[PDB]
Amino acid sequence: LLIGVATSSLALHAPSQIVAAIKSRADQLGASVVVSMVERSGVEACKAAVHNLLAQRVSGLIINYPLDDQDAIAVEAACTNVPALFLDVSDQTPINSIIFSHEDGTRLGVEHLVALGHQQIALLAGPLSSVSARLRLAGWHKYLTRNQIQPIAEREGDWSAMSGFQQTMQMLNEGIVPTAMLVANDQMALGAMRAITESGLRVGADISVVGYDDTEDSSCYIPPLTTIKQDFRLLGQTSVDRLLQLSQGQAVKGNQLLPVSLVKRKTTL
Amino acid sequence: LLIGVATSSLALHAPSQIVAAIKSRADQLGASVVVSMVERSGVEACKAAVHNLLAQRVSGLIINYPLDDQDAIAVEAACTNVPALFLDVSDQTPINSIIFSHEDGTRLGVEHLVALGHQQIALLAGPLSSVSARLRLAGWHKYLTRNQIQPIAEREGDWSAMSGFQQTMQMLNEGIVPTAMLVANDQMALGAMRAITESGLRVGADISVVGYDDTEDSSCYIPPLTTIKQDFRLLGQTSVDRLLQLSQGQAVKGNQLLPVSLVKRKTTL
Ligand SMILES: CC(C)S[C@@H]1O[C@H](CO)[C@H](O)[C@H](O)[C@H]1O
Ligand SMILES: CC(C)S[C@@H]1O[C@H](CO)[C@H](O)[C@H](O)[C@H]1O
Repeated sequence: LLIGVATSSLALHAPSQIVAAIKSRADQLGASVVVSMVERSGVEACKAAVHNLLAQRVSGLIINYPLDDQDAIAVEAACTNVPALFLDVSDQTPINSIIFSHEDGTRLGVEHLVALGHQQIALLAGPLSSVSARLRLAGWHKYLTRNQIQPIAEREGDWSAMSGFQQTMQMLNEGIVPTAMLVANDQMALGAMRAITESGLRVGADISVVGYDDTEDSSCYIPPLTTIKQDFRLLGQTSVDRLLQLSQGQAVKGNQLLPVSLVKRKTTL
Repeated sequence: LLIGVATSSLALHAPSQIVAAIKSRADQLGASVVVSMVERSGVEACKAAVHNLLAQRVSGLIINYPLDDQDAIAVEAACTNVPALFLDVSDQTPINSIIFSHEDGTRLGVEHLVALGHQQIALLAGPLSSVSARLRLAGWHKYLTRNQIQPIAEREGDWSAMSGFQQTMQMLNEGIVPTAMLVANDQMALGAMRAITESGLRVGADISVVGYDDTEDSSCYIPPLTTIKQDFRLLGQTSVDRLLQLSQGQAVKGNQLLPVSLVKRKTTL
């Protein structure tokens, strides 16, 4: 009944929604939630957060923070026996984890653009320090290669809208104009959509955009953003229930994958 | 040492940025931060959070949660002997508080639009359960009335983009068509800008928009959003500094007003 959440920056909209979805499940169950924010990137920042949560005697940890394989294991060891569930890891890491299907996410975005007839596709990845950014990049490569398509550009942002603006602007100023972009989050897609629009092009007709997350604002971007919905409500419910199953010792104990879906809006065409 | 933050929903961009700005400054000083999220709405929810935080034995409280005068006073009494700082209150309450100048935010928005020759001004307020949304509405009224202008419409959203979209579409479908709108946050302004655009009109030239907060995304809206910037970095730094001063026994004891500024971008003309 006291869950600690260690989270990547709350300035990013997906972690804030996840935190809210966690609380909201914990509220149903009578559980309290404490949140500690991880001080930029690395296993040492994440361990720091974990100790600060254990410093208030949480009975369970939800770690929503990107950890490379060995890092996740270092972090799991430091959770010293207190139930810990990881939310931003590869499904290959031998720890308790609930992740969204990157295979599906990436397949859907790729297959959607392929069905729409795009052949000039650019990739705007998240920062490759993030395991989840890398999984989505890898997935786009997998499905594009299956489709016998190579991206015409692939860039890397930092998940923020401005990084999406800068990367898309620099891609465009290089003379590289895809007819569609697969973007690794909705915040970066917002930025890319601004780059596109300010370059005198129409989002959708000239450069379609597929985002990732369906974070809350996305239905009201201009135009509303076609995207890979990851249900953070489901993530919150699921992880809280699982955490509590763990602290009562009769839980599933590796990875679970949650499904995702494609929300068709107005930025594809 | 250990800063407990009680915060309204982190799913809204401004409380997230404020929480990130708090951590930022506390990281500079060596302090830890834990965050309790406040459940739904009202003083009883906020009091629980404060008691969650007290039970973690935090050495200092930052309450970023909208509290009308008497609810604020009730919450402050609930803080026991632990230094508490309120960020979402009016400056009339005899508690420790650091708030942005709503007088200046509203004046700035109103004067900017009047200065631009606008006479048909619609107001999109935050939810009126929020003391700060009421303070902004009140300031808009004050400065419009000074200018002997009556708003041609006034509506209420819930701080989300979609509320901004729903309210502005409802407005325009009623045949109420302003030449400018003062919106109580950037998220709703995003929705308002979507509504205006999808109604066949040009944000800026047809219907100018002023948002509120300068939250991170807004430099990337389409077109980028003219807004009342509230420096959450500043808020973070000032509130952590003042909390640790108070922690000792040597700080300013009442309200501090932080300045705000008008950031002119592309949504006014
Ligand atoms: C549970 C995560 C893989 S979701 C991941 O979180 C990131 C922050 O690390 C960014 O917010 C991305 O937009 C989001 O998809
Ligand atoms: C310090 C706060 C009054 S800023 C306030 O927070 C609100 C949520 O309570 C919304 O996020 C608004 O956009 C923001 O201006």
